[PDB]
Amino acid sequence: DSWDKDVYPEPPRRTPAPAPQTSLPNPVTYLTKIFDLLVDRPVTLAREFIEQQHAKNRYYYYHREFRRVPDITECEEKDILCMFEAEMQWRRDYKVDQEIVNIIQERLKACQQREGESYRQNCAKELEQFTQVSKAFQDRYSDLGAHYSARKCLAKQKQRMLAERKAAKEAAA
Amino acid sequence: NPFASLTLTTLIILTIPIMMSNSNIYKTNLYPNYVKTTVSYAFTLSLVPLLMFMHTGQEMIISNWHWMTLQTVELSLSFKMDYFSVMFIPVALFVTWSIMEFSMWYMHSDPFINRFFKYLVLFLITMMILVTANNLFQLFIGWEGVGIMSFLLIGWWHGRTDANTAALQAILYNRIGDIGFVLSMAWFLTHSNAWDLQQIFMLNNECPNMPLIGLLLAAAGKSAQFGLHPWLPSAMEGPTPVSALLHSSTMVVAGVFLLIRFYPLMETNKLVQTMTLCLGAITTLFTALCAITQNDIKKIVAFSTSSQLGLMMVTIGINQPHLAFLHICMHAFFKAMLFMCSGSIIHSLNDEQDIRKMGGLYKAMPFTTTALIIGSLALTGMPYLTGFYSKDLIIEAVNMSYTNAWALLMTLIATSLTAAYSTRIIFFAFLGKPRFPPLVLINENNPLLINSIKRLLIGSIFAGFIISNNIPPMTVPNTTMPLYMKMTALIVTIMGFMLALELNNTTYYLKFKYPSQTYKFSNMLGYYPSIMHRLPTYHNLSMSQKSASSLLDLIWLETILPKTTSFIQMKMSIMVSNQKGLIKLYFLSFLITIMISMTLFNYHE
Amino acid sequence: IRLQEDPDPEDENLYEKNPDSHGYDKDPIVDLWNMRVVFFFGFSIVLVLGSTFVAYLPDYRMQEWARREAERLVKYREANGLPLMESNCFDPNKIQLPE
Amino acid sequence: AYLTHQQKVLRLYKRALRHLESWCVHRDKYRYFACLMRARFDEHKNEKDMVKATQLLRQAEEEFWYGQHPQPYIFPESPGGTSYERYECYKVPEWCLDDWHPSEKAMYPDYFAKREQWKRLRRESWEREVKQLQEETPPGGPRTEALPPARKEGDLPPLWWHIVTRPRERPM
Amino acid sequence: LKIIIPTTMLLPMTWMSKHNMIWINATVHSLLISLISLSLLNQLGENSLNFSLTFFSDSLSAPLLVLTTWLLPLMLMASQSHLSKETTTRKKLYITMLILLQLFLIMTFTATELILFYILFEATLVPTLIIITRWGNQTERLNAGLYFLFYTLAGSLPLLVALVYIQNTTGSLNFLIIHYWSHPLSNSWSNIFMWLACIMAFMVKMPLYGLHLWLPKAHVEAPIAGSMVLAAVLLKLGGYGMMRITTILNPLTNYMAYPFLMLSMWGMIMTSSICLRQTDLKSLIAYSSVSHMALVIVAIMIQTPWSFMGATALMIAHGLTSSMLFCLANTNYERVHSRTMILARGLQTLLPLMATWWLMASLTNLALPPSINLIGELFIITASFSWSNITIILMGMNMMITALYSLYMLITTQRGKYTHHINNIKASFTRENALMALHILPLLLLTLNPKMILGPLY
Amino acid sequence: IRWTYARSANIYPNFRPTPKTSLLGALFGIGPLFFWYYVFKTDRDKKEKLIQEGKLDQTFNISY
Amino acid sequence: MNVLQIVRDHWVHILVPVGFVFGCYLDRRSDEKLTAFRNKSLLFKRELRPNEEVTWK
Ligand SMILES: CCCCCCCCCCCCCCCCCC(=O)OC[C@H](COP(=O)(O)OCCN)OC(=O)CCCCCCCCCCCCCCCCC
Repeated sequence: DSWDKDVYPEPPRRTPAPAPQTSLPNPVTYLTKIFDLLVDRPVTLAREFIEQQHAKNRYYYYHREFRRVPDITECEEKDILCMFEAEMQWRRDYKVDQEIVNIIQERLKACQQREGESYRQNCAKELEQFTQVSKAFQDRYSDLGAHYSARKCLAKQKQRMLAERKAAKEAAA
Repeated sequence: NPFASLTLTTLIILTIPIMMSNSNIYKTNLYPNYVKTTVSYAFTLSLVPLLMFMHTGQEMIISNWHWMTLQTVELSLSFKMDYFSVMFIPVALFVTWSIMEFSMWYMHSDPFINRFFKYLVLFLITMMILVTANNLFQLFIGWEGVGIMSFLLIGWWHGRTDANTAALQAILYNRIGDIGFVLSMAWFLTHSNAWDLQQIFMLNNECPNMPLIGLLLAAAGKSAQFGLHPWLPSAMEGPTPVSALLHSSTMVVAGVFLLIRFYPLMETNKLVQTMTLCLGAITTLFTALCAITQNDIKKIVAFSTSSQLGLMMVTIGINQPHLAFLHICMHAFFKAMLFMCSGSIIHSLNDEQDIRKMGGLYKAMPFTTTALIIGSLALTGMPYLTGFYSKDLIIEAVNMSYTNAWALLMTLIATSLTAAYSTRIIFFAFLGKPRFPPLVLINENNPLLINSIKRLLIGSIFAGFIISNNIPPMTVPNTTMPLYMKMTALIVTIMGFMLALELNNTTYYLKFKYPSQTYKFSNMLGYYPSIMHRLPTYHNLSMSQKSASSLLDLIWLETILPKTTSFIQMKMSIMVSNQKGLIKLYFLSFLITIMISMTLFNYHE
Repeated sequence: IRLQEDPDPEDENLYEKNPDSHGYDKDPIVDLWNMRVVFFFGFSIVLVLGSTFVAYLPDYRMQEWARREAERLVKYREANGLPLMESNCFDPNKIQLPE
Repeated sequence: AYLTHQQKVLRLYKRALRHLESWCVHRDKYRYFACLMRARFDEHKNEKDMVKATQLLRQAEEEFWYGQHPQPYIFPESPGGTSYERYECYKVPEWCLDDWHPSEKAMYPDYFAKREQWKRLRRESWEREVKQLQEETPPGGPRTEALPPARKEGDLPPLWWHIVTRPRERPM
Repeated sequence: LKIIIPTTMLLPMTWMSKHNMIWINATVHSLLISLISLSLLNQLGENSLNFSLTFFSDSLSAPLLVLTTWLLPLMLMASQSHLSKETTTRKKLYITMLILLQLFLIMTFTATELILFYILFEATLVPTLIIITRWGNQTERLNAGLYFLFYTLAGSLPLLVALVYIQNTTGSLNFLIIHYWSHPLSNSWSNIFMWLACIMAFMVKMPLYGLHLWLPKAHVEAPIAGSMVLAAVLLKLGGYGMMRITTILNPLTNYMAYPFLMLSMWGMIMTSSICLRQTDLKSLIAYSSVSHMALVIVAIMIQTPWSFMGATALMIAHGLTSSMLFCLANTNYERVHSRTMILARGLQTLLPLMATWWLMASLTNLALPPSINLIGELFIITASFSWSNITIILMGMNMMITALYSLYMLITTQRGKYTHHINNIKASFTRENALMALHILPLLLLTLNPKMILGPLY
Repeated sequence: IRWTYARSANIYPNFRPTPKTSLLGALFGIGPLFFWYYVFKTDRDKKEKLIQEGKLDQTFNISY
Repeated sequence: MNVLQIVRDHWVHILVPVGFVFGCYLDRRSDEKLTAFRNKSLLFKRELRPNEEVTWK
């Protein structure tokens, strides 16, 4: 369809066959058929009129690709020139990572309702994906404050590396 | 597929009368009838989602329009189609449509009848997006729109200052409740990192101490439980249809509706349930206790509403969410009748609303007589009626469970009192002798009343079955129990009928009545409104002037920094300018300046 | 006399000259024009056309840009099995580890 | 100005049996204890001694405060009733009428024409009634809030406009 | 840059125009300049909109300028109640001060230099005391000017010494340069006073509990035009400053914030409680402004992403409503010629539409959802709760009082029974009703898509 | 008018810095401010103490 | 209607609209002085098309 069913995956849907054992007429069958043959058709004709009109002329848009630039790490100290570009990429990555956790949340949002009463089991993998996404996001941009920056994120990144390397060194012995 | 479109229309088609009202095209007269048809057509539209539900059971989420892409947070307009939502809608539309019929009967001389009907619809929208709200922000949208409209609605006649006093009191108690609501939002956004209800359930907060008590406090606000109870009985000050619709069947139960909507998360914490049993218990005892000896025709039934609310949230207390929702539909059915019936006899009895001057209306107004008796019998739990299928099933459930010790005895004792004031209201208002003023203007032959009462009347008689059987089994059925407490749901109401009847008959026995101390306790609403509305309000607001305004801002804060420095320059600027003008004193000073410069401090050295 | 002073003039309510006054000035025709001009140059353009000016604003902080080049980035990772977002934003091999 | 010994018992009786009605509820019960209230009231009619009479006031009121209904009964139209100042939402003062637009007063021409005549009566009788007032005020203003009546013919009773043009109790 | 020249260009506009066209000509061009200003929320992503060497804009400034450029028409028709009897030259000079005021606020928000910001920041004072003292109504308006200006300079002047000190140390104070060339603030005792000097200047133009005596002493006695502009944008000048100056005051901010945010926290309950016991109607909005303004003091102090968004959202929303309640103050005050709350009562039975504006004003100030007041206040609560869990019991208890005094003014003035002896209130002109409409509609119809209002961190 | 002056402006002209006003001013002034200082600082250091070795759980606490 | 009068009355509203067009000119006049990195940013190094000559102005 319009989206992709791998980044917005949808589990296959199973719907049982209508098997009314009772003899009295099923009302719900009646409401859908009048609904379909009185409202669903006219809006479809309006839509198909729209689609053919939208197919009369075809203007397009495209994707804005940004090539990779050196980050604030290899950026020279006090060098404003490459600092601006380095900061620009860091914040653009922040927007990208912000959407990544949004995608997982939306995947997590759809999973729970779709699984309904059995939401504890067929969404455990979704919960695991959200857990590591959230955990790694806290290792990434988090707690820097209102005036977050690439340097501040690099500062936190260095802080983790010094702590984890020192802890691994003493624990290994 | 149809489910998404039909339920959404039930919300959209409910708002056109508001926009047409703003267009001013309505030439009065037709507008109240126009409003009724929209609500009635909204009800009929709201059926076909419900009949869909029992057929299969599909429940959807209709998040449609994105509002905030707030970093990881994804605020969007989200409505959750679920059993609580899609079933409460026709019940809510049924009661509000029938009373919309009733409003024209009562208020026919009101010059602002169009504004009244517009207010009724605007509340309906604010409640509609509350019951079907998937994200917590939409819940607050409903939570606050409903409270604001109460202030407008029961403060309809600005007029008497007591109406505004009830308006200020009602909003203030509601204001206390949502403090926990904001606390829950902060906890959920910080810890659970979401505001939509279903995500919070997914993330499985197995120890949600702070969010749950805040939610419990929020329910304590709108449901008028202890601490925040007296706003319900005082809310009768507005028009009876307001009191018959807002805080008898719809608004006050919305507070209970919060906890049930959070039930998948609530039951994880055992501790949070102990105050729910605690709160609901004492509320049932207290509210019923006041209703026993009250006199205002609406005070008795308004206390019965709060007593009912304490009863139903006790159920969700002991792991009975769906049974609480079962009570949400039955209670909205017959309690509206009891308030609407009282509103009918008020209008006929030259707007008199004290049972001491009712009586003898059993034969004068038979239609209202039949409605109240069977309405009260449902309220007392007449077996195989609307009330019994919920109330007595609840009593059969709560007494047989792991719960607090005495906490099962209010719902036992309060049920006895629940039947007790039902007999008193029947005995004083309808039975007995006609103590009303000599000039009789009573009349109930208007078809608008007869159809309005009759619409829920077959509901209050036949609904109980038509919700009990069709809904899927969602609670464990109580099958094996002792005989005594299985029948005690029916026995307890019997002495509630019996002892109250004898006590009511004591008024017939010709002998003076001594004012009992316990009777004095019940007449003043158990002393809570007298004290809590006098001492805490006076002390805090007296501090607002003696200590806050006068002492600090007007005196202390303005004398420490600004006026001190103003006086410091003022205190000795005098002789800075005040000089005698003698050349002797000026030049003698020049001497000292010379010596201090080169000898004493010695800038050279 | 204490002080020669004009008495405080009364509030000349704008309706008494012209009952169709607009509370904008004394002159009637300017009052009519004052209502027309502020209502038109206000409510009409800045309130309605101003609304769709910023309601239909192009992509604000490239929000659509961020969403649509997020599915491609996430799709790359789990296909090869490595996590859909690392725990280290800047690359860790080239960063100089002090001592 | 004065609640003398006469009215105090008269007011005391009024609040006494009204509370009793709030107590007995039933008419037959109320009537028995009402006549007892009446009979016990005048059993000591001949009490020339005022000190005992004032004493008899003391056992009238303190147990009335004990014996008053904790939920006292009040009719809707009287202080504390359910309908006190209920219709103030509709009572708009008469002076708002002249502000009506020419279209609004052409809406009801006869009333406005009669209203103008009513305004006339106030205008050329005000100076007469204030002058009538002044010549009949005691020195140092009035010693009682009661207003004097119309002394001679023609002139309206002094200070009459608002008490006459008061909005109706049931305006709508 | 395209906003400033037409804004200056209105200076010859009003000063030359015909005797009766000065207000018509000024009203339209103030309405037309909202066009070019409305193209300032038109914004790129995280990078700020820098269109000149000396002028720049971002998602924090963008809501501010469109507020001020929109605001001036509001004070224009607001002043058309009591300036009619004045002479032409005085009438023309009133527009001169308002237009001169626009030229300043429109330029402080665009300033890309700390000193240039500060020069124009305190430059806005000179147009003000002309408004408050020359065109004021009561007697103590003279004391109003001294209280307002001396409070401002006593904090602003040490900031000037601080700014030049930063100029000498790091080299420049361009808002971008300090951001990119950031340096952590050491815990040295000298840095404490430099931090205090940098913040105190914006605190005084941010009514803090104790540094707020000029709030009731300026707004109440100021003219109607000066009242809203001083309460809607002028209080926000510090708000823009603190959001910018905090970029160079870390990590000293977190440890030093306790004396300040807490004083705002406790006073914001106190100041709201002041409104519960008041006798002057205009004092309600002044004190209510203090409590609402002090709310964002906490938000900026936490320096939390959510707090900054909530601060900006409440900043504009409070300015719009606080101005509105000042218009409703004016209409009632003009009709009754008094500022006493309890004098004019039962006004709804006489002015039903004016009651609706009173209803919407007090209810928006009540900050219900989804109004911008609520979303700004809610974001502050969540940020404050993350900082500390006890914060809810305090700032929540403000919302307790916030609903009270908001309805208290509505009940005692509009609701109830009218006082009989007032025979002055006429039907409301189309001016004030349109003035109220031009205040209420932008707030409501901004609620559908408020992401222009959250700020740069959005 | 007399009531307005008495409750708005006259308080300082007839104010006297008697000892009682000082205790009332101090108790209702810096009193609660320092009381909340004890409460807020204690939690802040307690919370900071707990996180610095990781007892407090922030598995999903990202929206700070 | 006496064009000279109608201009003596309504010519006032000229120098605010031209003030707007005055501003955008010096807005545009300020840009070309500020340009010193036309197509020099590493993130946008689009090759200069033969037909065109300037990346942006
Ligand atoms: C682009 C150039 C703009 C400037 C030149 C063009 C101006 C006119 C623009 C079109 C106006 C259409 C409506 C015209 C109505 C004219 C009514 C009239 O003549 O009113 C005159 C009158 C003042 O008195 P007097 O002139 O003596 O006439 C009456 C004598 N008994 O009564 C009055 O009220 C005087 C008029 C009041 C003000 C009317 C509006 C003037 C401004 C209009 C343009 C505003 C926008 C400009 C920028 C547009 C592009 C962005």
